[PDB]
Amino acid sequence: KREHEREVIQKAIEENNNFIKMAKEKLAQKMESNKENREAHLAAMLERLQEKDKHAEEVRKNKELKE
Amino acid sequence: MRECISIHVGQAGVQIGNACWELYCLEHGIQPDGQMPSDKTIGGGDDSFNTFFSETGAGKHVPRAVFVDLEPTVIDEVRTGTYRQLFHPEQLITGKEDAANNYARGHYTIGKEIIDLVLDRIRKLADQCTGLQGFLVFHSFGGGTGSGFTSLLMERLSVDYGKKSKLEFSIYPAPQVSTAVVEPYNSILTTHTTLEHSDCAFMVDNEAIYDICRRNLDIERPTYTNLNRLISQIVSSITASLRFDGALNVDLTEFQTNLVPYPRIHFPLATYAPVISAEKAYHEQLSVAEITNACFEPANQMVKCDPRHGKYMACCLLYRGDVVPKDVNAAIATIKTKRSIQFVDWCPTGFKVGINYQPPTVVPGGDLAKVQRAVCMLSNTTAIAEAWARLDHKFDLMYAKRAFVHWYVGEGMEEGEFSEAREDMAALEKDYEEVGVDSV
Amino acid sequence: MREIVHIQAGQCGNQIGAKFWEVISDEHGIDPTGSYHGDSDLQLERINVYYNEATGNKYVPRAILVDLEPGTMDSVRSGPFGQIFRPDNFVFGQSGAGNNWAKGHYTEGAELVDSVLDVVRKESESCDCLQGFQLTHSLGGGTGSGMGTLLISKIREEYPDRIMNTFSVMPSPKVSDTVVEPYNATLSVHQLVENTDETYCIDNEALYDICFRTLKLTTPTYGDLNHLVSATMSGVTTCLRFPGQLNADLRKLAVNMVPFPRLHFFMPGFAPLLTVPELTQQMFDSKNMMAACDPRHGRYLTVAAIFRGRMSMKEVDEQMLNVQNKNSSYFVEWIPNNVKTAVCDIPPRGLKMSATFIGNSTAIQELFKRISEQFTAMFRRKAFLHWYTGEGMDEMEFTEAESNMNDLVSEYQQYQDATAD
Ligand SMILES: COc1cc2cc(c1Cl)N(C)C(=O)C[C@H](OC(=O)[C@@H](C)N(C)C(=O)CCSSC)[C@@]1(C)O[C@H]1[C@H](C)[C@@H]1C[C@@](O)(NC(=O)O1)[C@H](OC)/C=C/C=C(\C)C2
Ligand SMILES: Nc1nc2c(ncn2[C@@H]2O[C@H](COP(=O)(O)OP(=O)(O)OP(=O)(O)O)[C@@H](O)[C@H]2O)c(=O)[nH]1
Ligand SMILES: Nc1nc2c(ncn2[C@@H]2O[C@H](COP(=O)(O)OP(=O)(O)OP(=O)(O)O)[C@@H](O)[C@H]2O)c(=O)[nH]1
Ligand SMILES: [Ca+2]
Ligand SMILES: [Mg+2]
Ligand SMILES: [Mg+2]
Repeated sequence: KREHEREVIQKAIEENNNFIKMAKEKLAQKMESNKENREAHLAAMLERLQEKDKHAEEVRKNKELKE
Repeated sequence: MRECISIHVGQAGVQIGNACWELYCLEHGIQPDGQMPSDKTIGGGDDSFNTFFSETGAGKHVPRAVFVDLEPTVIDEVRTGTYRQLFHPEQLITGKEDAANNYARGHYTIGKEIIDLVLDRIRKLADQCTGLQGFLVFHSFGGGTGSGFTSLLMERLSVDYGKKSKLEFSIYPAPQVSTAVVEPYNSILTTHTTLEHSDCAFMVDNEAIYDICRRNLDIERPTYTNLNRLISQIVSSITASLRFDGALNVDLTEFQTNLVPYPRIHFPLATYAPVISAEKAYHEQLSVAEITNACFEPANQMVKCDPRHGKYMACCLLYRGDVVPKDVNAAIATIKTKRSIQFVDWCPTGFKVGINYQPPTVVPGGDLAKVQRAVCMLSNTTAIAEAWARLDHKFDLMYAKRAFVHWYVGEGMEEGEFSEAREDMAALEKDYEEVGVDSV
Repeated sequence: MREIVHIQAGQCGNQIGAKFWEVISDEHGIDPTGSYHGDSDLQLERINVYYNEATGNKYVPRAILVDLEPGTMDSVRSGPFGQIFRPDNFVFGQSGAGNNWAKGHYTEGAELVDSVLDVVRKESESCDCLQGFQLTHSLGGGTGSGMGTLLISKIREEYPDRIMNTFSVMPSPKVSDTVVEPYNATLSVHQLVENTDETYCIDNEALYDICFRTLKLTTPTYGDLNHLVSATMSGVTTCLRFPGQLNADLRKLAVNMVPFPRLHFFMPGFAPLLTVPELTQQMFDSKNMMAACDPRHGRYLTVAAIFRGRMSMKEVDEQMLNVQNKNSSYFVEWIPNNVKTAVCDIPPRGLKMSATFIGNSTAIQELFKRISEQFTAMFRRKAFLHWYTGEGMDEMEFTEAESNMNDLVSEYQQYQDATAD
């Protein structure tokens, strides 16, 4: 009976720690995944704007190459 | 001991916090500067009101509360309001940019920049507790902060405080006072994320509160001030057992034992009475039987639903004021033989009663009449799932076309989080359906 | 606070821009010297949104004045509230585009743009929390159409996490005899659909019809058209300028108004041109739209409406519910509660009570179809295309801009035919 009493309270601690553990990891996973996605969206946005600058350089260059 | 730390998130939570803490002060005879003449034990004490108020050596009674909002304009009013002396400047936390009605910004983009600070300030309160019982989290479903930041906080609290109890006072959205079209999205996302981390959540349907103010108080167009003053009374009734003591006083945790048959089934329906104007209450004494019978009028519920078309899993009655067990038992006996009250087969049908002889209190210049006795019924009905159903329907209409979804994806979220959350709500609706079915 | 950085480019932009500052400065109760002489504290509650507080309680508009010709610059400085603008924020070239989109976007403007960004940068760096930029310009010209869309792309590079708003004035043969305008518009729309979060479609075709048919003003001056614009711009910014709840900032507005990123072209409305039911029926009427489009030819994705003046909030709520029920077919059912109402106690100047309308209707395509019709008429002949290609442009950029606007129209049509089931 004493042995069982130990196994019960030990199971309570284990499950409690597992919940804290899984919650901590599940959160860190999301914040990491969110950081990658948002950055990749901003990164893509700038890349399309960078392509507009490159396009403008090609326009201005094309002008003087017709004179 | 057994202290309770209140956390007020977003505009709704903050402004309701003002109504609640203003109401608490009047009930405990605490002055706006924090002094409490009736309290002879200076600097500390183990009285009942100490569960919500800490004490300084200068005799100031300080709310065990934290106010958090990602923009300053709402909390700035607290910092310069009537009860500004009541709070230490560190209890009032603000950012510079709100979540813009976006769960993503409140939970990720903007929220992550202040979450560490908030948790530190909460820790400072918790370290003043000799036996912390748990947290009370006030927030809206609709807002970006109330939705996003709350769920982030609830998750972090589960890490920093393990299985320490965490209660919710959630403001269910209504079109009469809605602020955003995407509030259904924010509602589902928060409910999903917070579900595993909440032990008990009291939902407040703004439309329900809106209708009660129009109907019972004759307010043609209720403001947040009108709604909050009514809400604070229900909150006060629920927390009265923690803030006061008495012979027939039953602790909130005991009710919670009966109200939560399964972990996910932790959404009690609140019904308060009497809500009446000073004009009508004059020369009109509402007896125990009248206010108790009023708890079974769906027009008095905090959430719009029909318990008569559902099954009860629990029924608790939290009385306060001039009430004795005799009149209660008589009123209950009459109701049982006249109302559509039916329990599921796997639970007892006995009503659990608690009484706080401390009479109700009203804020100056309020619309609510001052009555000798009041009651708040906390029932666990399957009918509350109707609230989920209405929200989930509005969610599906927009998500089928992926409307406004880009605002969330742009902040880093994925469509998988939307579907994941919706499935959890579908399971929750199914759970409430399953508990109602008769046993084999 | 939450600061907005104003920018006005080109003739049209500076005209309506100046008027915009004349009206709100009167509402917030400040004189052309920059001093406050009002009566209500509500005027200064959110003054920082559009104004910088200087020494001796001097409120300076957070505005940046731009044009490729120094002519209009003297007009503002000489006109009323000319002494209130920051002198250094005046940025002027010596060129003059002459209704060529290429000069403003690639050649002339690309040289002056940097000196503008310096002013934008100096203004922005002093913001407690910059929320975004709002631009006033036309799409029929060269500078406002060309350089205006260049600045947007440039500003979005340094401030990508900020909201980009624009008050774009659409061209109409009823006002401007300029022939090449449908090019500059299409080329501008090609940009605005990609790099702006919300665009108020100010349409001269609509502004002309209103002045002519409703207000009874034959041969209407620009002063007559701008009196509508100023009244409109004052209304759609009320929620930003005074303490409120609904759409109190540029982001929250976009979140409630834009269900899809490309579909961010609103058709504003104003009333009158009374009682609460009268106002409500007028603002939803096609005659009161500042965009030449019939809302009953499509469906409303979203709607924002402001009522100003002392009135019963009960009556307003009942009427706004009444219209949605009587006209339920013109609101998409797959977006529940897509109509939001605001109320400001302080009315505008002159009117005891008014009502401003902001609608994201699929009927906006009627405007983009008008331009597209005028565009293809010129482009099929390559009419005056050599003026563009000479500046280094390509025929493709005209083709891409055309097809991109053709996609926008079809996309507005897609969600118009869409159903719940
Ligand atoms: C064949 O029949 C014609 C002939 C001409 C004009 C037109 C027509 Cl249909 N019309 C009515 C247009 O609209 C042509 C339009 O040019 C404009 O928009 C006008 C109205 N401009 C430029 C003004 O500035 C207003 C009056 S002058 S105020 C001091 C062409 C159609 O496409 C524009 C073109 C892009 C423009 C012409 C030219 O202005 N220089 C440019 O950079 O481009 C150049 O400036 C150096 C302008 C000279 C105008 C010309 C070519 C005479
Ligand atoms: N009952 C009640 N509801 C409120 C109150 N204030 C706001 N709400 C509701 O809250 C919902 C929106 O959430 P908010 O709290 O306003 O927004 P937030 O939490 O500050 O989050 P942000 O979007 O970042 O501003 C709306 O549907 C409102 O009806 C209030 O004082 N009382
Ligand atoms: N509503 C209104 N429209 C205007 C006003 N001024 C010009 N426009 C319109 O603007 C269009 C031409 O663009 P402009 O602004 O004149 O060109 P710009 O910005 O000065 O640049 P330029 O090409 O160098 O002339 C015409 O179709 C006009 O109808 C104005 O004061 N009010
Ligand atoms: Ca004490
Ligand atoms: Mg807020
Ligand atoms: Mg010009």
